Formats: sequence, C-alpha cells, structure tokens
Amino acid sequence: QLIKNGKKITAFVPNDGCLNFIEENDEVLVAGFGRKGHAVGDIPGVRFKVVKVANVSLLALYKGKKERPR
Amino acid sequence: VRMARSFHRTQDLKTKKHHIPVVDRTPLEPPPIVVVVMGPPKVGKSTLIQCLIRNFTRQKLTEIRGPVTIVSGKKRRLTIIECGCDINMMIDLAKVADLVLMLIDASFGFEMETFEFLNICQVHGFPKIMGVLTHLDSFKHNKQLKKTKKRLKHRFWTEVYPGAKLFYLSGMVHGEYQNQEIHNLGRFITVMKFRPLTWQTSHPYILADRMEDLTNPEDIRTNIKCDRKVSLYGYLRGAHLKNKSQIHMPGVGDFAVSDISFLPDPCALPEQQKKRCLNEKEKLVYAPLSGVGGRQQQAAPNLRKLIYGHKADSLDCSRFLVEAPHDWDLEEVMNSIRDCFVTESTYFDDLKGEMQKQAQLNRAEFEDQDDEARVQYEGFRPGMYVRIEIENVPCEFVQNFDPHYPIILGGLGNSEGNVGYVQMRLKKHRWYKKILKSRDPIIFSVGWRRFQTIPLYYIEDHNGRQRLLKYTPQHMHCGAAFWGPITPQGTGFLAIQSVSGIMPDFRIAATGVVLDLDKSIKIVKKLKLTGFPYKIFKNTSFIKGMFNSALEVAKFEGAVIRTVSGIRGQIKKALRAPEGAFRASFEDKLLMSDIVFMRTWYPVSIPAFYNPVTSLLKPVGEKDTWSGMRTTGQLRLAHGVRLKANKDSLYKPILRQKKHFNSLHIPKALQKALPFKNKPKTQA
Amino acid sequence: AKRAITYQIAKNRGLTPRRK
Amino acid sequence: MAAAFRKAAKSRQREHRERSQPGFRKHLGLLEKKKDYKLRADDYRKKQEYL
Amino acid sequence: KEHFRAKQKEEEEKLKRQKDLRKKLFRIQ
Amino acid sequence: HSLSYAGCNFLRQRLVLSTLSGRPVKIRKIRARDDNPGLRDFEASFIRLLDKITNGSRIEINQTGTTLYYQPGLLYGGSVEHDCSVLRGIGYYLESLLCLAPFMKHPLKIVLRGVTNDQVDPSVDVLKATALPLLKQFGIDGESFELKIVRRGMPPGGGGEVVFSCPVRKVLKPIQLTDPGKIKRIRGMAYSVRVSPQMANRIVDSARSILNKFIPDIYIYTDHMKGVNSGKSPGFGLSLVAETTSGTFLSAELASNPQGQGAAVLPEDLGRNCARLLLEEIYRGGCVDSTNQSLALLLMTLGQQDVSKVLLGPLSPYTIEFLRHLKSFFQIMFKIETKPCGEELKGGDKVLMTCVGIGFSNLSKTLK
RNA sequence: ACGGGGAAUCAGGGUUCGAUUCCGGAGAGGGAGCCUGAGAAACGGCUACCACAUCCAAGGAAGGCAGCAGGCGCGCAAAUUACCCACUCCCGACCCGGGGAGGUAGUGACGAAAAAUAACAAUACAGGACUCUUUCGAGGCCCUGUAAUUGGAAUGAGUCCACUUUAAAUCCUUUAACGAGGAUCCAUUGGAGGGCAAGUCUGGUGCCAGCAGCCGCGGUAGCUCCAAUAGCGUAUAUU
Ligand SMILES: Nc1nc2c(ncn2[C@@H]2O[C@H](COP(=O)(O)OP(=O)(O)OP(=O)(O)O)[C@@H](O)[C@H]2O)c(=O)[nH]1
Ligand SMILES: [Mg+2]
Ligand SMILES: [Mg+2]
Ligand SMILES: [Mg+2]
Ligand SMILES: [Mg+2]
Ligand SMILES: [Mg+2]
Ligand SMILES: [Mg+2]
Ligand SMILES: [Mg+2]
Ligand SMILES: [Mg+2]
Ligand SMILES: [Mg+2]
Ligand SMILES: [Mg+2]
Ligand SMILES: [Mg+2]
Ligand SMILES: [Mg+2]
Ligand SMILES: [Mg+2]
Ligand SMILES: [Mg+2]
Ligand SMILES: [Mg+2]
Ligand SMILES: [Mg+2]
Ligand SMILES: [Mg+2]
Ligand SMILES: [Mg+2]
Ligand SMILES: [Mg+2]
Ligand SMILES: [Mg+2]
Ligand SMILES: [Mg+2]
Repeated sequence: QLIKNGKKITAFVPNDGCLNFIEENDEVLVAGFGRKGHAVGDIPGVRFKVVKVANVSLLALYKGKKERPR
Repeated sequence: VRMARSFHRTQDLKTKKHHIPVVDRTPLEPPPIVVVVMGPPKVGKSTLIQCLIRNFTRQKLTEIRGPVTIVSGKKRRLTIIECGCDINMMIDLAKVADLVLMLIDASFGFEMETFEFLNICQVHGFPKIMGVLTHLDSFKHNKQLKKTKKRLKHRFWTEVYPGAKLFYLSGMVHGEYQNQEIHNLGRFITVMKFRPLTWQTSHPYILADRMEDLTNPEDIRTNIKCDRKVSLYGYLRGAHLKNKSQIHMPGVGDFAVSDISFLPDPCALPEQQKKRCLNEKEKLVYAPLSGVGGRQQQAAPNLRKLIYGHKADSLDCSRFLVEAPHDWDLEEVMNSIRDCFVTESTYFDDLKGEMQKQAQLNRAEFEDQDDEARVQYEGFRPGMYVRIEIENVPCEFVQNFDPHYPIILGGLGNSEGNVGYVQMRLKKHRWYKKILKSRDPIIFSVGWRRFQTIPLYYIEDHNGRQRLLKYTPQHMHCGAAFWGPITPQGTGFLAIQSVSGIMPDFRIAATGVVLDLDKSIKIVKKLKLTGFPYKIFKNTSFIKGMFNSALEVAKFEGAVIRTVSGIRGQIKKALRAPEGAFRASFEDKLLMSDIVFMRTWYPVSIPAFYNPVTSLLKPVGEKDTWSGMRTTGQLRLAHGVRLKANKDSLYKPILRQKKHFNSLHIPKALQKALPFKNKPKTQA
Repeated sequence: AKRAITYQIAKNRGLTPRRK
Repeated sequence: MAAAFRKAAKSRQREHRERSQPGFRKHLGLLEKKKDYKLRADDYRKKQEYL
Repeated sequence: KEHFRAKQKEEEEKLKRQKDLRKKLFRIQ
Repeated sequence: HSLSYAGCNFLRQRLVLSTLSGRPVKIRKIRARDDNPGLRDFEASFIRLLDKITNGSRIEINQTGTTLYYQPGLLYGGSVEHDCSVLRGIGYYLESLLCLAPFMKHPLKIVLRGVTNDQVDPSVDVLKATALPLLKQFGIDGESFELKIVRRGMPPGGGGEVVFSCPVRKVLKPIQLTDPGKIKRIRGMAYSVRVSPQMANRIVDSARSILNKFIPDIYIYTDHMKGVNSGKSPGFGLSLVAETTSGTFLSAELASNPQGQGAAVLPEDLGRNCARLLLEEIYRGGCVDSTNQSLALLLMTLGQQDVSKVLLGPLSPYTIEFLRHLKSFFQIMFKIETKPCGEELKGGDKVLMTCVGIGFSNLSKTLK
C-alpha cells in the first residue's frame, strides 16, 4: 500500500529468497517495471517491483554486503 | 521544460519525507537523553566523558562511576554512561541508548568490538550514531593522514547511512582534548533528534541512578543469605507504568514491583529551578553513585466511591431489569422523551493530521487533575523521577554490587512472564566461522532477556510441511523453534555461543526475527524403512527386511514404495513364511541388487530447558565468567570421545563398467511362420 | 590483546561472482 | 536484475554426490541409479516392439 | 548438433516477449 | 500470580478476562449451600467451548465440582462446531465469543446449535442488530464478519442453529463516542415458530400503535420458518431496534412463555409490553445500550494506549462488577463523570466513561 | 517572465534552455518615512506599523545570514563553525595599517584529461584444430592444447630519510635505504548459458515434463561465453 495516496498495488520481488528478507508491515521502496515488456514466465498486468527495504537495496542484502537495520 | 523539470524534482524529494505514521507519545517535559560512550578497551572513553562534562558544566568530577546526569543547554539534559569491553554490557546498553558515541583508534584501525556493537544495535533498534576517531597525533600531516581518514570514513559509511558525520580529535594538550573540538562535538549532541523505536516506545524502562538496601539489620545478622528488599531511583522512560507490575532486571531475574512513588526531580532545568527559591545552589550535575549528586447511585461522587471503594450463588445475566417502570400513558411522561426523536494534500499528510489530533487529546485529557489523581487513571508518565521498591532480591546482588555495571528495569507486557513455544526466522551471521547444530545449547538475547535454550532448526516446504534440519544452512534463512518466554512478534534477536571468555573471531553467531508463538511445535522428521528383494517375478517382487511381523504389514498396506533406482511400487499383501515379508507390484522388473524403501514422517520433540544468564549475581571480578550447558563438541573434548565415521555414509567413486545386452531371441515356431522376405537368414 | 578485523570484514566482498 | 542474482548464487559450484552400494551387499554388484535403469529399460522396450 | 541448437535459440529469441508469443497463437488458431 | 474468587455468579467474565490476561484463576464454593452442589451443565458446556477455541489450556474440576481451576492457553480459531445446552440461549455463549473473536490465531468459523430465542438470555437477533455494528466502530469490520441464523430454536426443545464468523485484528482502534444524536427510524423483528403465522401480525399492530406517535417511520419485519427450520418447540416474540443519526443502536426484546410452564401470553400484550420496554431504553439512552455496556468497556481497555471516551446511560450491576474485575485483571481505572441533562429534556442523566488503554496486541496472530 | 553577452541541437531554417563567476536592473522578513553626505530613500544607518523573536528583579532593554562558515525546515540524514593578506586589487592621514573581496588547503566517481594490475625466454607430454553448414554434409592444416613444469631480468603501489614547493604547509617533480611468482601485493558492473542426489512440490503421456535444488542416510572438524572497463546499471519524465 503506497503511503502517498493509499492505493494497493502488486509488485515483483526480484528473486525467490529475497522474500525471506521482507516481513509483513515493513517499509519498502517501489519502482516501475515492464515498460519494455514482460518476459517469458512473467505474469502480465503487474507493473511494479520492490527495490529497497528499510532503505537498503535487495541485492546488497542478498549478496551479504549489508545487514537490515531494525 | 522548466515547469516539468522543477515539478518532478520536488516530488522525488517528498518521497524521502514519507514514512509510516505513528502516534507521538513523547512527554511534554522529556527525560534526559541517554548517551553511551563505547570503543576498544584503551581508546579514550573516560577522557572524553570528563571533557564533555567540563564543556557543558565547567566542572571536573573525580572517580566517575555509573550514569551521570548534567544540564546541557536550556531545554536538554544528558545521561552519560561508559560502556566496557564486556559483551554483556554491550548488549544491555544498546537496548536503552538514544545516542551512541563510537570511538575508533585511527592509528591502529578498526577493531572487532566496533563491528560487534553495530550488529547488536542493528538487531534491537538502530539509534543515532556519531563516530569519533582519535589518536590522529601519530600521523604527520601528509598523504598518509589524508588517505587514512577517507578510508576509515567510507567503511564507516557502510554500517551507517552514507554521509554520516565523523568527528576528529587531533591531539591532547595537557592530557585533555582541545576545547574547540569538544565544543563543536557538544553542539551537535544538543540539536540531535531521534526516531521512535518500536521496543522503547512499547515498554516502560528505567536506568537506575541510585540503589539502597531496605532491610531490617537484625535479619542480616540472623542470616546473611536472606532475601532482601531494595529501593531503586531513576527517570521513567518509554511508556507508562502501573502500580503493580512485572519487571525484568537483566542479569538478575524477573520481579514484581511492590511500591512505586513519584519524587521531586533532581538536576531539573534552570527555568524550573528558577521557580523554586534557592540560595544559588546552581545544580547542574547529578551523580549519586559517583558521590557528587545528592438516583443515589447516579451521583458521580458516590458512583465512583461505590465502584472503586446474596450476590454470590446467583444468576449471571447481563440484563438490567427495570425496578420502577414509568407509566408511559401520562402526558408529562410522554413529554420527557420527545426531544430524543427527530421532529490538495497527500494521504500521508491527512493521516499525519489524524495522528496529531489523537496525540493532542492524550496530553490534554488529564491536565486538570492533580498528579496523585493522574497516576490512578493513566499511571506514571515518562519523565518523572520515581522510586521503585523490589522485594525478594537475591543477597548476592547487594553484596556483589558494582556501580560501573548499569541496572536496567524493563517493564513486562501482558503474558510476557509466561513460557511457550517460540518460532523464529533465523540466519547464520556472514562473519561467523562455524555453523550451528540443532539440539545444542545457545544463548539468545531477546526483548529484555538473555538466556540459554536448546533450539530446533527446520526448513519450510511449499506444501507447508516443516521438516527438521541437522545444521543451520550456510547462506539461507532457517526456521528456529525453542521453549522459552513469550515475546511479541516482529522483534529482533541475537545468538551467542559463549558470553564468557574472549576469542579473536567475531562472536555473534546469528540474527533474525520472532514470527510466531504457540503451544505445539508440529515439526516432523523423515524416516525411511528399508527392505531388500529376495524373489522376483517380473513386476511382482517379494520383499524382506522392512517389517518383522504380519501385523506390521497390515498397517501399511497400499503404501507407496520405491527403489533407489526410482521405480515406484505398492504394497499388496503379507506373506506367511518369513514373518515380515510381503508382496509388492512395481512399474518394471527389479534387480537383486536393488534396495526398496518407504518414506514416512515422524513428529519430533524438544526439551523444555530455559537457563537465564545471571551475570550480575557474580563476584565483582567474575562478572565476565558465566557458563552453562556445553555443546556436543565441548563434551567430546572434555571426555575421550572420538568421532567415528560410518564407511557406508562416506562418498566414494563409483567406477561403473560398459553394459551389454543379449541379442534378441526369436522362437523357432515364430521363425517358421514368418514370411519368406523377413526371415532371419544364417548360413551353415 | 587487540582484536583486529579480518580481511573478510575489511573488504565486504560478499557473494561476488568468481572471475578468471 | 535476475541475472545478477543467479550469477551470485552460482558462485559455489559444488554438486551433490552419488551414494554407493553398502559393503555387506557388495557381492551383489553396483547400486543402479535412474541413469543405469534407463539403459536396461529402453533395451527391453526395443526388443518387445520388434517382436 | 550445437549448430542446429543455436539456430533454434535465435528463433526462440525472435519471439521471447510475452505479447509476441500470444501474437502467433491467435494466428495459428 | 493467580487470582482467587468465590461463587458461581459472574463466571463468564472471570473466564474471559483470565484468557486475555494470561493469568490463572481459582473459583471456589460454587453453589455450596444448595441441594445440588456441583457445577451446572450449561456452565460445563461453556467450559468445553473455551477448550475448543483455545490451545494449551489446563482445566481442573473437583469430584464434587465445588471448585474450578483454569490455566489459560493461547487463542486458536479455525472451524468449530458446538452443541449448546438447552437451558441457556445461544446468545449466552455468543457474548463471550464476541469478546474473544478478534484475538484468535485464525479467523473463527463457528456454528452453534441450541436455542436461539429465550426470555433469560439476549436474542441472537439483538446481537446481530446492535452488537455487530459496535465492533465495526472499533475497526473489526470485514467482508466475512456476519451473523446468520440457519434455523430458529425455542425452549424446552431448542433445535436452533447459527453460524458466526469474525476477522482477526492485530490492534484495536480507539473511539470517541460522546454525541448520541436523535433517533431516525425504528426497525423490528417479529417471529413465530411451530404456531399459526397470525401470531406475528397480532404482535405488529400492537407495538406500532404505541410507537407511531413519536416517530412516523416504523416497519416491523415478520418471519415464519417452516419444517426443520422451525425447531422443536412452539413460541413467538418481538425484537425492536432504534437507530440514531450518529449511528448508535438501542434495542429491547421480549418472548413468550415456554410450553411446559406459565400461562399463555396474548400476542397483543406482548406487542405493547415490548414497545414500552423500548421506550424505557430510550429514556436511558446513551451511545451503547445497557446489554452492550460491558462489551464496549472491554474493547476500550484493549486499545493501543490512547484516550477513549464513551457516553452511556445508567450503569448496570453487571457493568459495575465488570469494572471491578477489570481493575483486578488489567489494573485499569476509568474516570467517571455524570452528565446532569436538566433542561435538555432528553431524559435521564447520562454517564461519560473515559480511560486510557493498556498496551495490548494480538499475540496469537502469525507474522508471515 | 530579471534582460543581454551566451549554452545545446541542427544540411539549413529554426527549436529548446540562459537563478549561475562579464555587463545592466532590483531587493535586503513585509509595506511606508527619514538623517548625514558630492553621492543613499542605505538596512553588517535611524523612526513608527504588521509578522516573528531574545533577556528581565516585570519597571524596561536589545534585534534582521537573499556576506563567510554553521544549524533548522514532522522521525528519513551529504562541503570546513579550517589557514593567510604571500598573489590580484580596493580603502585610509598612509611605502608600513585593514580586507570571510579575494587567495590556500579540506570535503559524495556530479563532469573533463592522462594512466598500472606485468614482460621476456625455456622444458616435458599428448593428437587433433579451425571455417561454412537448419541434425545430412563440404573444405582444411609449417600447428594446437595441457587449473603441466622451469629460469633470472625489469618496475611501482606501499614503507621510510633528506631536499624542493609555500605566507607557513600539503600535493606534484627530484632522491638514499627497503619493497614480487598463486608476482594471494588476487577489477569490477551488466547480460546470457551449462553442470547434480536414496532431496522437496505440482501436473501427467507406465520409465515423463514443469518449477527449482549449499535443505540428502550419517557427520562439523574459486564453471563458461558476450558488451564495456576504473567504471558500470535501474526507475520516472522527455527529445
Ligand atoms: N596521544 C593520544 N592519546 C590518547 C588519545 N586519546 C586517548 N589517549 C590515551 O588514552 C589514555 C586514557 O585512557 P582512558 O581514559 O581510561 O580510556 P578508556 O578507553 O576508557 O580506557 P579504560 O578506562 O581502561 O576502559 C590516555 O593515557 C592516552 O594515552 C589521543 O587522542 N591522543
Ligand atoms: Mg575508562
Ligand atoms: Mg519571478
Ligand atoms: Mg541571467
Ligand atoms: Mg538598495
Ligand atoms: Mg530570510
Ligand atoms: Mg563625503
Ligand atoms: Mg531601507
Ligand atoms: Mg546582514
Ligand atoms: Mg550593505
Ligand atoms: Mg551562510
Ligand atoms: Mg533536515
Ligand atoms: Mg593582500
Ligand atoms: Mg599590509
Ligand atoms: Mg568568497
Ligand atoms: Mg560509494
Ligand atoms: Mg555514480
Ligand atoms: Mg554528488
Ligand atoms: Mg573521465
Ligand atoms: Mg621549508
Ligand atoms: Mg619466476
Ligand atoms: Mg523433474
């Protein structure tokens, strides 16, 4: 649910196993996705993706370069 | 172009301002800010504290022990406490600190204690951190000094937010830091603002300024080992506190508060000190441990008296009977009732406004009532100096009291005194060398508590089954379940193997969050029952070794079985001549070298073992040395037990050989009946 | 008696792909 | 960037290993896996279709 | 064998977008 | 630290407060000075209901049944079916479920079998009409939040069935209900089972005759359920609900005597008496009706440490004892301030109840 | 919408930018007024009003960073409260005093220029490269490959003296001594592929397919290719 306007949207998590870093009621940063198109094995009609959680990039958490602050 | 470029930039800057709105519950008169000073053992922690005290109060204190409260500015006071290298204090101070001053030796570089404390703060709620690096007088104002500052700053920017402020202490004049550097450092402390941390906002807590023993002296003469009643003084922080409540004191145990009383606050701000007439006392420093400080029922006055000032063995019904019904036919009775009936902003801004209205109502609700009246309705508000009376304290606490070690009193919420089954999401730390074995003891730091338990490590499957794991995965999150105290969901936790002793490596074993609380674990383990073929009839084979009686086979009829090779089968019936043998049909023919097994799931259990850490109940020199249950590896070293490895379980090269098959055999009858064109032709 | 950080901590390489 | 996630995970190249026949059954022969059975399975199917 | 596979990979790339795949399937229908 | 109590009266609130507090309770001397000393069956039926909707509870009963020890576990929801005792109505058990439903681990889907309409306990129609909107004020609103009556039941036979579903919430929203407002409409519910359908019509024309002078808009619904839906005993009754501009609801209801005992009640008398009982409630009117006062006070205490206010009429003896139990279990003391209402001519004096909630969250809900 | 000299993009014509180190105008929280002076409707001058705001013994008194540093602008965040008038010039009674004007260093790959992370020889053992080809085939060789060994030359990153620089310094440039074989003194970012078990889920066309796989019985003491390269990606808007 976006903080600015209260709308509810569906986004992609980049990889399975990044779901473990994300918990419910967490604050995340969302960017756009899918202007170019949708790849094979991607669900059409979803136009958002999750980029950061607690202001930390998901790739840095996955690679073990940073730790999520509570 | 200018309109579009300017508009899109401001929207991006608004995104930084957005956050999850929460009700502001801070008091109108806040308590002193807690400032902790940590670092490697000989970095200069105590020197900086004396400079900060002299900077704000123009006073020099001798033999500082415990927290010190000073007035620093017109509207702000600070509580200053030094943190030692011991891991137990590092864990406690992180749970309470509002501001952290981290000291780095620039000449030597980073040390492990610096990175361990940052991980502790990340788990339990990240406070505001200002980094101070010292010992710059070793360098000689060249490339080497300039490059060292950049290298240390950019590595520090990874643990905290990028662009964080660092302070440099160039040199010591007469064993003291330069006044201008200290003055600038003190100025940034004055203007710092703080975010609402989840744990601190939810629970009331107290940092103790003074401890005093309240026992009859003749009781001590009778038995020294008697339980003792102790009085504690400190500022109330976090949330409201009730008169009768349960509080956990880390390092000692769980207690219930007998008596609570608000007290006139020492070291008040000078404006409030102006109101009370004084003979120029000029109180600016408070440190008692250092020694420097110190229709009848309808009426409200009767309805309130009746409630808060035969019936038993009677019917329980939530129905109010009418003792005196009105006539409802007279005009005046009809008269008394006729008046009843009818004759451009963001969503973030609007939600912030609603949070403000609720916060204004909370503060202004009981402002008219007296403080004694206020305590009954809302409890003790944060920011008041309070006196806490605790009974049944162990005697070893009083006789082994050390003023350096802080005393923290953390209020417990509902059901937090009870015990149950706790399920956690857990990941082994990246810098830890070893992995954690299930059914081995480990120390958890959760909530206010530090304790040792025995956890089970498990993994989730897509169907929803939780199956047991032998070890924590090296690179993945993992489920953890154990028997321990009840703790609210969404709180972080920290795992240590040994609090006693010093080791060169990183000491934090793992990190995670609390997910679920229950009374049943529902964790299961995989069990395979193995058998071997002894008689084979194409698809059907006779299997022995899986069972030992005909009653066993009857229970498992129709079960799915398979070979190591992957051929799937079904149990059909039990045979008679071997007691456990049975008949099974399969997809294809089996070989005698094949092995069959059946996949089963067996529920497991965990012992209920909970051993709290009691470091404060130790001699003053021995507060570091606390031990408990040992792990499997330690027990093997203590005894003469040596690991023995099964030859079957080891992995070995297979070395297979090329496979041949017989040529197809055509029956003699079929050869005769075949047409002349397609007959196998052999010349004799 | 000083516990210096390791090379792994000093350069948080993490899970970086291995290259020739 | 799914490629960056996959490439980081595939940094470790250890694969799972094969288990052998137990020692007390070593006289019987090698334990056959799915690859070994597939050879004898297709051979029998080929002959049956010819017959 | 590798050369034959690489030719099909180019055709697989030549429709790898989601809308491209649904494009032919209506057309083949 | 367990609490100790004596007697059989107020048994439900002692058990409900114990499981939310997490503190054990000891009950002693239950109907000691009686020919039947043990616990009644309907109280034993209530205890079995708690055991099914919780996980990990420990309950001890003496061989005589004079004492009860209850160690509460965590709340576990899910699908539950229960056969209620015919001595007390389903609404007797339903009030306790309304208190505990939002704090379950899983959303509760319960079907209750027993007697729906009775003279002793509140009707399930009243709880549907008035109690459910009150929980929506606290934020427990949901798509699956409903009460449905499958078949009606009357004593002594019983034979009724209701299904109740409630969402789970992590925290409760504070409320400030201080303005009652003026009554717009009156709605009613007239039912007859295993008798002539003419009974309901003879109830309607009696209640309407009294209430038409105060308000123009009154319409009473009539219900006749046939076959297995009728139940196992004959009876009839009326339930009345008043709706205000502010959204509050005030209700009253009456039911006929059972078949076994009591003289037959004229339907015209039942219609008039229920209407006068409703007008008695209006004279006492507040933001919540007298039956629902104890429910409102409990949900105020379970807020997220905020100031909340409710305006209610004269306090019932049930609520007065409920307030004392709240101080024993949750250590909360309300601030009471009566409102005179001298010349406003709204009726009797009202009481304004205000408090600050204790920090309470749903510990049973799973974080995922 | 401060204007211009100008910046970008074009075959041209044009189009889009120009708060921003040069020139001109205007203002000093907001509207008005005024003294001195050659020159001001001046604000690091004065008087009253409006809005803010500091001290007080409650009577009174003192204010204007859109100068240089520095702090704040819901809780979420990015240059030093540094050195000097040595250069350039300005003011004064003055060769000499003063100048956050200016100059000197510090500070986020935001932008531009140069440029490392190795070079050269040797030995041994194998027999197969490579190009075009929609699974068929056609050409072709003065070599290729080996996570195979071996040798003694060269050098700067760094460590550490001394000069030189400069107002004093730092940096750059000189220069004595140390400083390389896994030269582990170990370059990254994006894209695309392969490899696997008595492992898990889902669907079927008995033996299959999909998704995926550091999780297996026991046991806890560093694969390949492509694009760029000290650089390389993503989102929104647009041309
Ligand atoms: N030269 C120099 N020495 C410093 C500096 N800062 C701290 N020190 C040294 O630190 C010593 C003081 O030790 P402490 O004040 O006790 O610092 P600490 O980290 O609290 O040590 P413990 O009390 O043992 O925990 C002094 O004797 C100094 O030699 C610095 O900036 N420059
Ligand atoms: Mg010290
Ligand atoms: Mg303008
Ligand atoms: Mg311009
Ligand atoms: Mg001007
Ligand atoms: Mg301004
Ligand atoms: Mg002049
Ligand atoms: Mg002016
Ligand atoms: Mg100025
Ligand atoms: Mg000026
Ligand atoms: Mg400035
Ligand atoms: Mg700010
Ligand atoms: Mg000059
Ligand atoms: Mg001069
Ligand atoms: Mg300047
Ligand atoms: Mg960076
Ligand atoms: Mg960049
Ligand atoms: Mg930048
Ligand atoms: Mg460049
Ligand atoms: Mg010099
Ligand atoms: Mg060499
Ligand atoms: Mg498969």
